[PDB]
Amino acid sequence: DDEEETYRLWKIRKTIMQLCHDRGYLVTQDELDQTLEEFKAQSGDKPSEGRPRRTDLTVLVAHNDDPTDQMFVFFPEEPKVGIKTIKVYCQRMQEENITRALIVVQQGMTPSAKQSLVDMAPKYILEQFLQQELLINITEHELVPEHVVMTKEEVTELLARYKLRENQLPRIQAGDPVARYFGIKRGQVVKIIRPSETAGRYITYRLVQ
Amino acid sequence: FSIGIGDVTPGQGLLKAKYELLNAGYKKCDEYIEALNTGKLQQQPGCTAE
Amino acid sequence: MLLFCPGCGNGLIVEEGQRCHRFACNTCPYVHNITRKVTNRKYPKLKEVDDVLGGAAAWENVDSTAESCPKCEHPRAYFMQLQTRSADEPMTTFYKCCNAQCGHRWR
Amino acid sequence: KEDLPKVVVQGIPEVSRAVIHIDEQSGKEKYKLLVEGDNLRAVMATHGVK
Ligand SMILES: [Zn+2]
Ligand SMILES: [Zn+2]
Repeated sequence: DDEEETYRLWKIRKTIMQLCHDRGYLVTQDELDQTLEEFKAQSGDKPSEGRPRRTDLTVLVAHNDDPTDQMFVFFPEEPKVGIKTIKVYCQRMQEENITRALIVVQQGMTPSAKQSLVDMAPKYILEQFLQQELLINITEHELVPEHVVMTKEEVTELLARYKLRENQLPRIQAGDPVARYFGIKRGQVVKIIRPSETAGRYITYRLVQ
Repeated sequence: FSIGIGDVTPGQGLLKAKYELLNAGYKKCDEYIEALNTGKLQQQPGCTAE
Repeated sequence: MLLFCPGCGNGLIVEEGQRCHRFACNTCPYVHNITRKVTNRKYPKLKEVDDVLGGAAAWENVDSTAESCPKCEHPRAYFMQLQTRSADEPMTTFYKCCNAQCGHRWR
Repeated sequence: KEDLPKVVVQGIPEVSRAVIHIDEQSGKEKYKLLVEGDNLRAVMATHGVK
């Protein structure tokens, strides 16, 4: 140990910050290009590094939309996040007035805790991510095409040009890894740029439902 | 346009080459058999000796 | 190791005694105390292989050499002949011409 | 004694057999892994694998 754990932590942090960058939140270029040596300078050993409190991120505010809107990232120490830690994070976000949170589980989560996270509060939106999936970026994969979230007016002009409805567009599950990666709400349509065999690109659209 | 029995018969040099190739192949197969049964035979990577 | 009792020939198990562990039988009071070390190894099979493959020397275990392929017309070749067709009376060829890593694969 | 040799100590339990395939490219010979498993997440998550 003390060598693979810190590397996993650095790579998960890089993947999470790239995810936040893809969603359009405030991230600096220094955090974008962060080598393993920078994380070692931050913490070079496993006991020196704190998963529950040192790895937390709170500077995530929408540079495009609003500095008031804020996202938080949690890294629970225990492998199976209990409902106690969930309630602690909930009251912390209530005190800090943060309605968007992400959690990085280590090995799993209790079913009661899963149900609670599902229906803890309609105003507080919390996402779950396994640390195993976060070891690699889904967007950087060559098989996965480029996905861009569309706005309301873009979907409107699309349906006007194609003379369609929302329910007639192709569907995509909300539990899709890409859907959780982008945090897409139900009812939105995303454009997908498939790389063709030639120089051209195929443009398609999928409704998150 | 016709085909006859003379169109498929082998030639003298063809028979000589066939005999020589059969002899060489039988000798090489016997060498391989003797190498595998008695002694060590070069094992192709990714498979067993037989 | 399977041990048997001289009294009835049944299986002997290990059981903790008042002074020392001993082999005992579930049917007769016959017991046998242990004095020194008694071991029984198994020696399982070790994975001595390395699993290396794909070498060009081992790959070229083919017959066809110095032929004319219908793609680049170069000596090197790697032919496969198949006869598993009853609807199509003739046989079936599959040529693999590869010296400069062309990767020719057709029928 | 019966169930101890069949315990996992290193690797992914879903992985059964993995082999090292090589490519004979003239530019450079590269190595890939052919895994006879059904856990792609664990394969892509392991260290040293692109
Ligand atoms: Zn007995
Ligand atoms: Zn050729």
